[PDB]
Amino acid sequence: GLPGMKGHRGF
Amino acid sequence: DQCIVDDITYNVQDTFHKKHEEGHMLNCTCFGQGRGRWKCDPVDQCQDSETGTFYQIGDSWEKYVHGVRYQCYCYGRGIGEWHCQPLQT
Ligand SMILES: *[C@@H]1O[C@H](CO)[C@@H](O)[C@H](O)[C@H]1NC(C)=O
Repeated sequence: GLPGMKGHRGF
Repeated sequence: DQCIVDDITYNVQDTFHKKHEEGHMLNCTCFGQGRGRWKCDPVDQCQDSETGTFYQIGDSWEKYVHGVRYQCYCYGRGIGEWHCQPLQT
């Protein structure tokens, strides 16, 4: 499967 | 709270699209939740075998294979389904 992404301040 | 992705700012409950570094498309959501959290999912799309290029549902492209020219089309249908046909007049 293709990768997704996640993020947030302080990453 | 807000989300910051690629110099763009989104509101909580906002949805948007984003191109992964690898080239495939993502559908995303801004949660914020105190830290500006966001998530992105791989959209249903097609990936060309030879070129490794990504095409979106409804997209059409051409390619030369063994000197033969084809018109290709991304159907998706939940499995990134795509088919090609030889050029004809
Ligand atoms: C992407 O779209 C699907 C529906 O096609 C949805 O269920 C999913 O929550 C979305 N992903 C994100 C992180 O927004």
